[PDB]
Amino acid sequence: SFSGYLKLTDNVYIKNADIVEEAKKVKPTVVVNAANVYLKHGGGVAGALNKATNNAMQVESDDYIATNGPLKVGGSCVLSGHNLAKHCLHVVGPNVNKGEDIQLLKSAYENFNQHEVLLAPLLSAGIFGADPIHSLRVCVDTVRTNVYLAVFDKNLYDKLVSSFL
Ligand SMILES: C[C@@H]1[C@@H](NC(=O)/C(=N/OC(C)(C)C(=O)O)c2csc(N)n2)C(=O)N1S(=O)(=O)O
Repeated sequence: SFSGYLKLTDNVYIKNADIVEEAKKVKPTVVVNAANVYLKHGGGVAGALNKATNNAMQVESDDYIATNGPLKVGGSCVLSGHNLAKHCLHVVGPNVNKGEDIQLLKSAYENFNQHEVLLAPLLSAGIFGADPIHSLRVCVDTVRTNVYLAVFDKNLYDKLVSSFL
């Protein structure tokens, strides 16, 4: 299903791509959302994935929170993938701009290990305020299942690749 990815390790793949467009095209078993603990999908990856579901992800998420309460930072829940995927794994990476502990990034990535294959963004990057080069390192040192990383920004993609150890 997936095409055009650079192989970084035995199990981590990366591509310069819009995760929304990739989800729509591939319809993978699991797409990862870069969520917050309230599953309020306002901006960033979450805002874009939600908009691609015509707000159906937000409606489902509102029901989830009403029933179960908020996630923990570093935690996850599995919901519908709607039109993008079979399932959406909503994962909460720490938001450095809210002062959340960057050490929880490894816990966040550990959620990915419950799924054999996933399409995902770099956790805690973008508006979550962490260094994406750090995030990718934590990814490669934590995830053991097959992860296809979609990086929207071409300059960031190039830097992630060119700096990868
Ligand atoms: C240059 C990238 C920029 N990334 C983005 O803004 C990028 N958003 O998010 C992430 C998740 C990082 C991505 O590119 O996958 C995006 C989505 S739609 C658009 N026009 N740009 C960001 O703060 N950096 S930095 O290299 O980590 O400074």
